[PDB]
Amino acid sequence: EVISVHSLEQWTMQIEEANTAKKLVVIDFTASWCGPSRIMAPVFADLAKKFPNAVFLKVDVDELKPIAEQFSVEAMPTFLFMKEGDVKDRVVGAIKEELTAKVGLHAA
Amino acid sequence: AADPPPVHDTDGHELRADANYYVLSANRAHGGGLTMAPGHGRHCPLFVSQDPNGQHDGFPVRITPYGVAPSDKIIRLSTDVRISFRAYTTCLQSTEWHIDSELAAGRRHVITGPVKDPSPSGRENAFRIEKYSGAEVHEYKLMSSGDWCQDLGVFRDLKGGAWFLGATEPYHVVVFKKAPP
Repeated sequence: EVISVHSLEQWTMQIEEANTAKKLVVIDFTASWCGPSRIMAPVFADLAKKFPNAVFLKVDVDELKPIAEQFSVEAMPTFLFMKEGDVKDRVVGAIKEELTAKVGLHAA
Repeated sequence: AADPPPVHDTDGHELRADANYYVLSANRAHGGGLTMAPGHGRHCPLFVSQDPNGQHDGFPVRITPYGVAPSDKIIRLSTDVRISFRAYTTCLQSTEWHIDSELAAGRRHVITGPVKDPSPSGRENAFRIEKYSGAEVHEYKLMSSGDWCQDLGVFRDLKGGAWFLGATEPYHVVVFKKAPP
């Protein structure tokens, strides 16, 4: 359920797609060298199932920095909540409970 | 080769957990070492700030590895560590650094004293010394690495005011000058 984005072109496709389906998009901006970021992977992977009607994308900031500098993302991990092109809210850090919570409020 | 290499001071020697160092600017035309200072109407705790005078070394810090103390007591790159000032504080409390869990003035600052808004991990005080692309020998950047990874930079209001160390870009390039015991 967690789709990793590997190119700027792939990113645009995923966003446009989810938009046509009027779905909620949750995005995890990661770093493989960042301890706090790895820890949140399972928590993100699990919530990926907890809500199938939302789209979960994984973006490595070392690979697609332009996407991070576009949404003002300077810390990792950072979870972004989007819908129809506009950001609705974001969670900064490995704050599990604040994640597992803000997801229900925007998804359901 | 597998383990992270040691961090080095301005004299080329390895950093030790039993010694003190000034955290100087690599480019002295951008200010001096780091110190403590109150800010934004606050009296306490003191904020970690940067002395604007390139001739000043600021206050010395003591660096301790976060996990188990290595037998060599050597400070290494990409390794969690704790940082605290070895200097007097008018707020008479802890001089150890921790990232401000709050967003004062719309900015995350590095502060000292007691942790007033703790986190489930107790890692607000975790930092790392790192290298970067195109970095000169003996030059480094500092990062918050507790519940996130973020570069530390310096907030400067050129209109006249204290300069504070916090989470922002671009990161502050520093060198470590061994301080007299």
